[PDB]
Amino acid sequence: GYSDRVQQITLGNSTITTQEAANAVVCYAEWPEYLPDVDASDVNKTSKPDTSVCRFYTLDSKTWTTGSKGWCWKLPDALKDMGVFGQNMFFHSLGRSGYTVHVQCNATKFHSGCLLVVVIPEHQLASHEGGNVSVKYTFTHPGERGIDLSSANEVGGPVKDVLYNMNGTLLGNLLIFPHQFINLRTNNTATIVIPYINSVPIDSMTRHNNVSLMVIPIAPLTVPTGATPSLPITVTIAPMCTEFSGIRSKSIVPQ
Amino acid sequence: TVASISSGPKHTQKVPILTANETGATMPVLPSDSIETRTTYMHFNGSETDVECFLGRAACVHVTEIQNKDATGIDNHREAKLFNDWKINLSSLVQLRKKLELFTYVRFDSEYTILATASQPDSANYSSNLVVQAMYVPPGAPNPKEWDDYTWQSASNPSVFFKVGDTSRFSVPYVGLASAYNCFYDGYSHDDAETQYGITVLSHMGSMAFRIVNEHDEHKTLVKIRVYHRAKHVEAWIPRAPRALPYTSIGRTNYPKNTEPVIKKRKGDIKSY
Amino acid sequence: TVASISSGPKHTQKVPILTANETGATMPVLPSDSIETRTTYMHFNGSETDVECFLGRAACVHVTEIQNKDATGIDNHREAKLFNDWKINLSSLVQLRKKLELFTYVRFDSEYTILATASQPDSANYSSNLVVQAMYVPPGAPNPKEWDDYTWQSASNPSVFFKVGDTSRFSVPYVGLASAYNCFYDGYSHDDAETQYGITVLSHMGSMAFRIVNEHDEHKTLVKIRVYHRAKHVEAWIPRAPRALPYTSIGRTNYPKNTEPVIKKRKGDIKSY
Amino acid sequence: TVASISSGPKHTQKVPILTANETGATMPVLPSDSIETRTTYMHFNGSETDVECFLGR
Amino acid sequence: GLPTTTLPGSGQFLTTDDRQSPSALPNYEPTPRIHIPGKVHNLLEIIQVDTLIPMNNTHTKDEVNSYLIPLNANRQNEQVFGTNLFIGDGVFKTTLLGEIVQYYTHWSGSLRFSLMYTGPALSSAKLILAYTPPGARGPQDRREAMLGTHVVWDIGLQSTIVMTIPWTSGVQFRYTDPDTYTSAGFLSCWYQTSLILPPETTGQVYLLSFISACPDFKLRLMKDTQTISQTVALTE
Amino acid sequence: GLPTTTLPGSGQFLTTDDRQSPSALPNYEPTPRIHIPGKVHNLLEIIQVDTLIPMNNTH
Amino acid sequence: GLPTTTLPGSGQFLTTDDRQSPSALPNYEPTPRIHIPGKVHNLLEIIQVDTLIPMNNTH
Amino acid sequence: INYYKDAASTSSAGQSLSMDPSKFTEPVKDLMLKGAPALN
Amino acid sequence: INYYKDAASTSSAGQSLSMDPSKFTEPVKDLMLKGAPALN
Amino acid sequence: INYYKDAASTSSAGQSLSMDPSKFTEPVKDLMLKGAPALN
Ligand SMILES: Cc1cc(CCCCCCCOc2ccc(C3=N[C@@H](C)CO3)cc2)on1
Ligand SMILES: Cc1cc(CCCCCCCOc2ccc(C3=N[C@@H](C)CO3)cc2)on1
Repeated sequence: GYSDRVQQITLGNSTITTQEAANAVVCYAEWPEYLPDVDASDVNKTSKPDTSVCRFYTLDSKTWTTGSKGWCWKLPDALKDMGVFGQNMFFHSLGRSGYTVHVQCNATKFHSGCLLVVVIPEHQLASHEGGNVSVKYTFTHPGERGIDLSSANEVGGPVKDVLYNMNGTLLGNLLIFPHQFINLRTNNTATIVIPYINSVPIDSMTRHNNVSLMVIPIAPLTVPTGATPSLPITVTIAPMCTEFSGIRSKSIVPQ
Repeated sequence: TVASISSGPKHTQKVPILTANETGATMPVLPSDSIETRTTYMHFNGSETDVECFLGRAACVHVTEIQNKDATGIDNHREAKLFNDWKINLSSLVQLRKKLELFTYVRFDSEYTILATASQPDSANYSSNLVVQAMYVPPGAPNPKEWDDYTWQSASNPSVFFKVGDTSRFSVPYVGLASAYNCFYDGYSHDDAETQYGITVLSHMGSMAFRIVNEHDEHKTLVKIRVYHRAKHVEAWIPRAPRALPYTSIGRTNYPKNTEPVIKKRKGDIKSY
Repeated sequence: TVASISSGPKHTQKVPILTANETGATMPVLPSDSIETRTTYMHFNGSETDVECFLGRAACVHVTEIQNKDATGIDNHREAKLFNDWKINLSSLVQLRKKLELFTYVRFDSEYTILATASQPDSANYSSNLVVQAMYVPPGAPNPKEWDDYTWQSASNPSVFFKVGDTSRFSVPYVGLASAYNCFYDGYSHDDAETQYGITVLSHMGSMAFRIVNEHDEHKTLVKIRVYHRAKHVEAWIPRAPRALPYTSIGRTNYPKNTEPVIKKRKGDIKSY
Repeated sequence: TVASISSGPKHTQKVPILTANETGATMPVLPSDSIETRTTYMHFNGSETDVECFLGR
Repeated sequence: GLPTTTLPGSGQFLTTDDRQSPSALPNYEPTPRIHIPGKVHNLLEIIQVDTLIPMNNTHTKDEVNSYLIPLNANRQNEQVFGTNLFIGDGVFKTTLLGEIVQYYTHWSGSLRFSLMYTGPALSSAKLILAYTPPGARGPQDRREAMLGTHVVWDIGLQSTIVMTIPWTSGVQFRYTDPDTYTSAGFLSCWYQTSLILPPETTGQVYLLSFISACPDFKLRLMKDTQTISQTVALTE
Repeated sequence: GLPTTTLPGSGQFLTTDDRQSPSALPNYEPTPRIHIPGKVHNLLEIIQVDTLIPMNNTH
Repeated sequence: GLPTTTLPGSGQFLTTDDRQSPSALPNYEPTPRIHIPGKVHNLLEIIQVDTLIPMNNTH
Repeated sequence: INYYKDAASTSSAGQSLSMDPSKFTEPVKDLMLKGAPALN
Repeated sequence: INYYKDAASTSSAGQSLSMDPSKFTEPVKDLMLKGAPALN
Repeated sequence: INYYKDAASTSSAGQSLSMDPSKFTEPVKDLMLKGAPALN
């Protein structure tokens, strides 16, 4: 009586149940694991807070309306302030982590709409100015708020044009990245497990984000007659196999 | 190898063509799941689509130019093209760039070919064979100031001398600092409020300096350098969506404003053929 | 091997020389069936009549020309021969064409040799060594518009750079879409009422683009390109009647009107020697 | 080859980090004598610092 | 001294040749490789992942909406969409498949075309997808369409339908770039019965459509893509 | 570096010589051969089929 | 005479390449080596000897 | 025959002949069998 | 010795030494023996 | 393969792979053990 459909994920002191899942994606078919010695470089023993950092943090909720263009969060940024995960983050020189991402959106059998939930490794954004204008730090570190693709261009911020993925590629091809759809008629959640993907064994958690999670409405939300025209979307994310190394004074970052 | 097996009528409870794309999978459906097929063999291996093959041919990565002329009274050799210099990079020209950016991280050895041809714009006489010197000036090492500085001694820095009209060829191991080169980097060099964003900060690989060894003749001679790059021993990770809009800058993803629609509009209906 | 066996007088009921040609056969009759012969050996193998040998020597297949000159103010490089281009084909010149069309389908690898020589018609000075670039522009890939377009980067398209006066040589596998190249094709590309008839539609193999890499000197330089083609690994099917009338077009069988009698008229009688 | 071995807390009478430089020696002290380390390998031979290489171009 | 003769081609530079060269950095030791998920070995590996087709190409500036094929409730017998199968051009051209095919001159193989339905769960519909092999015109009505490769799709719990365009061809390779002789057919879709919405519901519903290549597929003779060009070298 | 000497004829192009060359299309896979009746191997095979002689050349 | 083809790079001088050359002094006999204390093999050997740092740079 | 000492100086590599699209085409956590229902 | 990797790059092929004119000179359905009458 | 007769004409030497800093880092007459007191 197991269905692909019902699932439970327990991680730390927190549990999620979905009764309307559509399997789960594990990026590149690899599950998060700690850093092996053969791959290690820094000689420091690392710190593995385990259950105090590897639990589920639910970010603040978004509201899908008929005019929504899509939202974008960066990792580990989105979690920069969650509990002890965040403290560890500002206090060590280097850290590394994988995540379980669970995006939630329920409706009824009269609604229609379909969101794309995708994880993009190394999502370098484009400046809407063109040329070689850079995208300032603050703009690519929105924190739990994430970036709202239907917000206005700002100065020093990225471009927010959806048919171009914020980088000069077409929305249609985002499907080459680990992703899952939430089609109100099928699905009510999306779950993706992200292994740590980098060109170095461990890195800085503040100067470099290693994935952007993106939720994009593709088939517009259509509510039943005289229904309220909107649904909330909630994102809950859990660091998994986290390791921190090179402890010290506590980083100070712009803004 | 069979490309298609033989398959006949079906009346089952087992439907391989109904799936749920919401899952993120592309189910491996074949012609024989939905029509009646006959056996056929592949006769093919997919040899020429190997990434080593795809990135393994020489591509032009840079065209520069230097001239041989009397430096007498020149206050700025660099500025007179008495010796140009190139900030090594692999995204200045776009044919090869779009190919590499199909991947996120890439690792390979490089084979460089350098072709140098001469031009004599101002009606001339006898051209004495010019010899070009190509130095590798990695970051931290004195960079040439005049076309005949102590720098050109290049006692510790690899340099090649070849003749204009000829070609020079040598191969450099993968010089990246990390395990792969980042084709993309969503980071900064530090948490500064105004530091540049992108890979520009990861791309540091220094520059390469060219000059003519010959002193000047009576006329002036323009030498134009073309650098070709071939990846050998390629390793590529994490495929990405291909580049759709035009490029504007080395190292940023930025596209131009008021660009044009990249998807061709139908001449007719959705229903049109 | 015997070329003739010894044979003596015959008075038989078994006549090998009477046959019925209406059957379509050529009965294998020999000297020894009708005269008295002596033994003789062949001393020969028929080596130099092998089709690999017959089609295996280089033949000139194309002569084109490009010039190096100041492109300043040229509105149409292609038109100034600032870079010509050739619609690859193998019937433009006829010596090799008649040889190939002795067969209906032919399959082979090609070895190309390209000789480039320079000419300076307008009284001149010092000629700086020109380097030619020969690109393969298969169909579907951007074709060059100026003599120094992004196209020439040729990041994915095989190109060779050699010096005028020298020769370039490389070999291309059999690139046909079918199992053999059709020397003839009695069809159309589709059932259209006005589409072209012939192989022109099957001959698609794209074109090849040449240019000089050098910028301009004070004088002008004419470079004339000759492409030679040698078939290697030849396979030929279905022999046909040799070409009798002159050719008029690449890819059609058409002969010229009011052509001349191709059979030599006797100077004398049927009875004449 | 290991570049660093794994080493944990220490509370000894055996102090490798106190020396007397007046002796003229450079005592071979390592990260693992004064912090807690994890194993890591060298992955490197020191090929390009050989004097033949240094004076050989 | 051993006697030699040099052949035609000496000194040429062929961008596609593969030979040895002296290393400029003798004895240098590259950084160790660490493990990174996601390694690609063949472009054939990636063109089997499906991506969305902007089938609804009828707009005037690129929009998220050209990915949506609309469906109308209560229409009978009628046609949902049509397209030829020049995978190197037109709708296909910007898709990952289209985009890679363009790096090669010839392709052969089967294509997988699937449609995922996004209408309310309490609605229902039956569509017919038809592949018309080269030689006939794009079908003009379902009767015409239904006589070639087709699948009646019944919209249900299982949200997507995967249609395969089996390789139907005389010649074993076709050009990517639009060739006539080499052309592959048409793909059309019609109401089999009709879309029906539940009460309290209204308007258009959309289908998303994807394209990917079957394991069948072959691509050969690499060349340059018409999909990217430039007028001056970029700088930093 | 192995010592060599080049002989007379170096650099010449003889249309009849038979040597190896680099392939411009590294790794390309040609179309499979299918069977076709009629293969010719030697011109000696075909000159044994008889054909008509315009003997009456007097026109 | 063995057929050859020369590749791109022929005739170049790369200061970092390592090949054989004819000896200008054929048959000459170098002075014997005697023992000398102190041989260095790697620069890695010497950067492990400590030296003083002008830390007080303020002059 | 390598004429040179360093590995970077050798010619192009030789075909992976690796090929495994499943990391890209089927990265699902619970295995999907073709023919069995997608969602149970 | 092939110096190159691809088959197209090898020299000319070597003599068929196949040679069988009968597909062209005697494509008759019922075998004709020289010496026996052509038409029986 | 050496093509030449004299030893000077051969290419560069090959890595010492000798490496022993103790003549430079620990030339002390009585051996010092790390961890034991420097001056007893
Ligand atoms: C004489 C002489 C001259 C030289 C040059 C040595 C080569 C050094 C260059 C190293 C390779 O450079 C790069 C630069 C960028 C990238 C790269 N950027 C990203 C888009 C991807 O890859 C890769 C290699 O060596 N000897
Ligand atoms: C640089 C560079 C330049 C090139 C050219 C590649 C060769 C492509 C040409 C392929 C062979 O072309 C043909 C064309 C026609 C025929 C043919 N037509 C019929 C009469 C018979 O054969 C055969 C081969 O490759 N690298």
